[PDB]
Order: sequence, then structure tokens, then C-alpha cells
Amino acid sequence: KCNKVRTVTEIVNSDEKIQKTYELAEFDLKNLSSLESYETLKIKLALSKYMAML
Amino acid sequence: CNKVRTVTEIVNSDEKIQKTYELAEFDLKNLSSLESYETLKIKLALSKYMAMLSTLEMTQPLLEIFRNKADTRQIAAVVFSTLAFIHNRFHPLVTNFTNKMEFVVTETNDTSIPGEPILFTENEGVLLCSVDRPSIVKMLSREFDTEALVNFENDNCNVRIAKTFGADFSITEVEATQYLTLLLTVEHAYLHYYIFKNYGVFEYCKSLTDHSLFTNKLRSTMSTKTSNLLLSKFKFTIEDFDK
Amino acid sequence: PSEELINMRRYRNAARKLIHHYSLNSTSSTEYKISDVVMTMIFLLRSEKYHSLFKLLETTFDDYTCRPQMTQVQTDTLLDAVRSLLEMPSTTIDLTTVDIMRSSFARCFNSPIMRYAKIVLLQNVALQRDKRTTLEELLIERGEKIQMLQPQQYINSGTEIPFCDDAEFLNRLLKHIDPYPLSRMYYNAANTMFYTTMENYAVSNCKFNIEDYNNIFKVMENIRKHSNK
Amino acid sequence: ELINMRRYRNAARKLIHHYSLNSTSSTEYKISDVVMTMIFLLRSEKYHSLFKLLETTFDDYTCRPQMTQVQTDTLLDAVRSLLEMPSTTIDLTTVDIMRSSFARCFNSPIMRYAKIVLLQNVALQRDKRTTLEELLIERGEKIQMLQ
Amino acid sequence: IKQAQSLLGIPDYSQTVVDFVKMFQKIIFPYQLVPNVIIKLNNFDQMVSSAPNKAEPYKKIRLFCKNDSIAISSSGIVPINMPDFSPPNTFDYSDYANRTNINFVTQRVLTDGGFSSGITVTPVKYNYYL
Repeated sequence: KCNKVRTVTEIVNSDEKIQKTYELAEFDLKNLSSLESYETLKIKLALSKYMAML
Repeated sequence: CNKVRTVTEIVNSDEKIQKTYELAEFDLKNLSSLESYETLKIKLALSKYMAMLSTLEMTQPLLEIFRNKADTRQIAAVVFSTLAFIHNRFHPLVTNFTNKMEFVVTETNDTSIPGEPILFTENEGVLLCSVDRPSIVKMLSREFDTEALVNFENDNCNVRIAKTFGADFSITEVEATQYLTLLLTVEHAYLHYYIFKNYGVFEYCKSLTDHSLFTNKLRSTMSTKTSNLLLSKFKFTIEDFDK
Repeated sequence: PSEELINMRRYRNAARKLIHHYSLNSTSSTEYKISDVVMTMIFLLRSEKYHSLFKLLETTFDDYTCRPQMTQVQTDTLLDAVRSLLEMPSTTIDLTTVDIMRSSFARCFNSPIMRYAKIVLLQNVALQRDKRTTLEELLIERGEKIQMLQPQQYINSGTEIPFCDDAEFLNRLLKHIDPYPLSRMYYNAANTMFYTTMENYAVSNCKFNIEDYNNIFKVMENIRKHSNK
Repeated sequence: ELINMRRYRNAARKLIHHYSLNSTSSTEYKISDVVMTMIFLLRSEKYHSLFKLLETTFDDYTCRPQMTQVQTDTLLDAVRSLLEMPSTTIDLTTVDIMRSSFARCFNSPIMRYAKIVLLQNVALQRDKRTTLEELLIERGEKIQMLQ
Repeated sequence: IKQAQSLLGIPDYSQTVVDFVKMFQKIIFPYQLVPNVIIKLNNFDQMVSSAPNKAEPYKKIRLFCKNDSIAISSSGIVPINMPDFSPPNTFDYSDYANRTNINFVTQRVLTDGGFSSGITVTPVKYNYYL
């Protein structure tokens, strides 16, 4: 599942067309980053609330 | 075999004469002039860049700047100017960029890095760069330098014997020669900088784990113009890796 | 008329040449006589000074690459006299250079070998550690603290470019520059950068300095390929 | 002093013993002991007499003047004194063979550190060749220069 | 001299040197010491100076004034009519001005400044008088 995503684009009336390709590996990584930061913040918040309430 | 042959004949076949020649030595003159003017172009470019630097209020010789460490100002200025020149040579379009960037001089061995004296953090909210003044000075330890030497050659009768037969601030050369050092260094850095600026941090893990493969990405990427890599040999003994 | 009646000038020049080579790694040369190593050593031993260094240098002869002991004051006087006798402009010539040279000598006599030796012992043992780490750990460790560190300057960073146009001035420069066979002169500079590439570390030093550094020069052929599509 | 004159003489003696009974090289022997040998010579007046000549021949091939019989005999005396063994008598001339050894020995290479290789044809006709069109464009230079 | 005036305010670029000369003269006795100006004079003549012709600063000025028991050299106070310094001395004994202490103090200095380069140090020295 390396998924070198593959793409092409066309002029209308199909004169000629162009190709490109790309890789999720950056995007999934950033997703993981965001996930962990998010949940870490949530946990920290919860702890803070508990402490203050006490 | 290229023993080009020639024949001439008068109207009415009254007479015919022959001669023969070879492109040899013609090709040699071509190659001669070719390398001549190209070397001239490279020299002119060097002069251009150095001259440009000359504007920048050199109250001190270049080396003094780094021998000092109190400053960061002059250093970052010079570095930025170098990067500007490089990008300009890649792009015949004088220009400006993300109009925020900034720098740090790393100052401890324990903050140094192997191989590369320069590194960029591409967008920590914005681009930032870090540089090793210590190691820079170590390159500045130019007691290294001496001119008196001798070039390798080969096959001179064919190859080189032909070439045998042709011929205040007024600062000296050695320092200028040293300029080339930081030139080529900043080139190598610019390569990775451009690469990741255009592409993924995965291929900024790579390119740094080894440089190596990036030739592929440079394919179809290079500006169709050469840079600073004339003399085609650059190598040592290799098989002697003796693992 | 004693045996000491010698070209001391010759012996000095050759000692300095040898040190300048093996320590500063200065530049290409042909420093390929075992003979005059002896002349160097005796040039040392014609003084109790510099013989003070030889006191340490002797320890090469037991050949085990033991990490040398420091007696701090005397090591400081050692460094002093070292730079002094080398007559260098105090280019920060330090303990690391000193032990580098120590290991050089602890690699020389190691050879009982008189046949020509193709042996660039790039390696050094004495890297203040049990064994070599990877580089990846340092890629973690330096990067972290670097991210902790904060900018030393601002750039105004608005649109700016410098240029100059004094064509006659520039041509005057060109003419002054004309003579130099830079073609020759800069290869040694590149070698300087090379040396620095490994001098960078006496710290679990990289092993694979070799073939990717070679690949950099292969990039020239890659540029030729890009030119040839 | 620091000098372990015990070991210095022991090493010198063994080294020269094997060397000189080969009349020639001492393959086993670490090069350091050459240095130790000359140290011994310099620090032993008894052997400066010949150390003198060894010095002279530390440069190539030099040939040595006459020695009077006093010198020859004191030389052989010091030789046998360093090499005190019942094994053999000693001859004056074999020093010449030992000389021819020493010369090459000390002339030997020592080491290398890595050195880059540089000069060659960067390229040839195996690269794009110039064509008339671009020269037409360029010589348009003169059609702009006019004057 | 032109440069020196330049650094100074230049109310009169035409002002005679002797002006500056005597102006400096006003302070000699009260400070009992030689102006750098006058030293550069008798320094940067070809001959009547330190004499770059031969590099002879040995021509130090011994300078005296009325009723003095003592004179002003180029190099401090001296007793009258004697050769600038007796070799016998309360010598700058090497326990002072030991390389070691010099270096140690210099390292302290360098650390404190946070300065990479351009620092040198030297002990003072003394002549007939201390």
C-alpha cells in the first residue's frame, strides 16, 4: 500500500494532457500529529478540571 | 577513420585533383576554445559575486568577521546575500520571497551536526535556519592552503601536446579562492532547501540520510544549465574501503 | 664537530612539514620518507623541551591505544609549547588535534611494514566512548535542542536585493584576478571541505563518509544526463 | 632519565643481530626500533664513530672515504661488542651490504592520506553541438550595435 | 596632523601646528608625562625619530624641566643622567607575569566577555623608579 496516487489533466477538446503523482506519506503523518496533539490537550484539560475542582 | 577525402574536376573532365585531411586538431581547437571561454564565464561570475559582496561595508577582512563571534548581524546578512545570488543564478529573475526569514548561529560542538554546517527548519510557523560558526572557522583554518602543485595528465602526444602550443583594496587571491568554499557549501545546502521546499519531509528525511538518490528528483528538475562542476574527476581510491 | 653538527634548519623545516601535514592536514604533498622521521625525533631530543612532548609520544611504543592520562597543569604547558614550537598563529590548536597526532604516531610504528602502503587510516580509536553510535540518535538529539533554541536576529526580510554596476571597476578586478590557475588552486579547497567533513566528528564518527560523498560528484554526471534528457 | 637503557640495548641488540645475520632486512620488526637504534647510537659515545657514517648515508647512495686501520679495528671491536656471540667471526665488508639495506629501508615510503583525482576531458562531441540558429540570434548583436 | 585635526573639531583647518603643540605643552608638568602626539613626532620622521630608516626608537626622549630632581623619559620618571634603566632591578619576578597565571586570568577574561578572538594581555614593567 505505497499508493503513488496518479493524476492527469486535460484541455477541453483534448488537445493534450498532463500527468502528476503524489504520496500520502506526508498527509497521514500530519494527521497523526494532529490526532496526538488533540487528545493530549483533551487529557491535560481533564486533569486540570479535576485538580481545580478539588 | 575520418581520413576525409576531396576531389575536384574541371569542366569537360579535363583534370581531376585529390586531397585528404582529418578533423584531428580541428576538434582540438574546438575543445580548446570551448573550455577557454567557459572557464572565462565562470571566472566572470565569481568576480561578479565577489564584487557584489564588496558593497557591504567590509570594515574588516572576511576572516576577521567569523573570528569574531560577538556579531550575528553581518554574518546573517552575508549568508542571505549568498542564497540570493545562488537562487538568481538558478532563476534569471531578481526576486524576493516569503518576506520573513531568520537565523541562528549554533556555537557548541554539542549543538553541531555531522556533514552539513547549515540546516533549515522549513516552516516552524515560518522558515528558519541554523549555522555552525565554529565549523566555519575550522574551514577558515586556511594554513592548509598552498598553490605550488602539479596537475594530473594523460596521453599528452594525442591529448595534451597540442595544448602545449598556446598562450586601495587591491587584495590578494588566496582568500578569494576560499570564497569558493562557502559558495559550494551553500550550493549543497540550497539543494536540500529547494528540495524540501518543493516536496515532502519524507524526502527531507531522505536526502539527509544520504544525498545520493536525489539525482532522480533533479531529473526533469534541473534548469538545463550547469553549475560549478567542471573538472570531471573528483574522486579517490575506492576499492580500498577494506571492510 | 659533534654529531649534533647538523642542518638543524633542515630538520626544523621537515619536522614542521610533518606536523603541518598529519595534524593540520594542510595540503597535498609527497611526505613519503620514513628516513627523516628519525631526523625529526632527534631534532626533538636535542632539547628537554619538546622532549617533554616526547615523554608522551614514547607511549606509542607500547602500541595499546590507551586513552592518555592528563596531568592538567603539565598538559597546559604541553599545549603551550606545542603551538609555540609549531610557530602557528594560535589557530585554536587544541587537545583534540594533539590526540589526533598521538593516534597518528600510534598508527605509524604499528607497521613493521616497509612495502608501499596504500593505507589511509582515516579512523581514530580514541573517541571518548566505548563504541560508535549511529548518527540517527544525534539527528534526534541535536534537532531537539535546536528547536528549543530561539532566533538570534531579525531580518527585515522585505524586498531587498543589492547590486553594483561600475563596469570599469569590475574589469579592473577581473584583470587583477587574471593570473591565477584557479583550476588547480581550488581542488585543495574542496579537499579542505572534505577533511572538515570527517574532522566534524571525533564522536562515534560516521563510517559511511565514502560513497554518498562520491555520489555528490556523480551528481555532475547526473547533470550531464539532465542535459542529455 | 626516562630512557629504559636496558630495553634500548636489548632491542637494538636483537634487531641488529637478526638484521646483520641476515646481513639484511628484519621482516618481523616494528619500525619504531629503527628510531630506538639511532637513539642508542646518539646516546652511546662508543658508537658515534659509525653513527657518523650512518648519518652520511641517510641520504642516498653516498660512498664513504678511507678509514685507517685504527678506525676499522675499533669499528669491528664495537660490532662484536654489541653482538658478543660465539657464532661467527666478523668481516669488514659486510657493513657495505648492511649499508645497501639501510639505504633502501630508510628510502621506503611511509604512509598516505587520501588525495582526490582531478584533470580529464569533462566532455566531448558526446554533448549537444552548436547550430546556426542560435548564432543568427547572437549575431543579431551587430544588427543592434549598428553605429 | 591633518587626520588628527579631522578627528578633532576643525574650526581652522589653517591653524598652525605650533598651536596644538603649545596647547598640549600646557599640561606636561602637571601630568609629568609625554604626549602621544610629540612621541609620534620623533617617531615618524625618516631620521630624527624612531627613524624607520633604521628602526631606532632607542632615541627615547629624556625630558627635564627647571629645578627638577628627576626627568621624564619616553617611558616614565627617571633619576637624572642615567641610562634609562639599571639591569639590576626589583625585577618583574616571574611568579608575577608567569605564563600560567597570565593564561588563567586571560581565560577568565575571555569567558566573562563571551569573546572569541582578538584578546591579548601583558604584564606591566618598571624602570629605575617603580
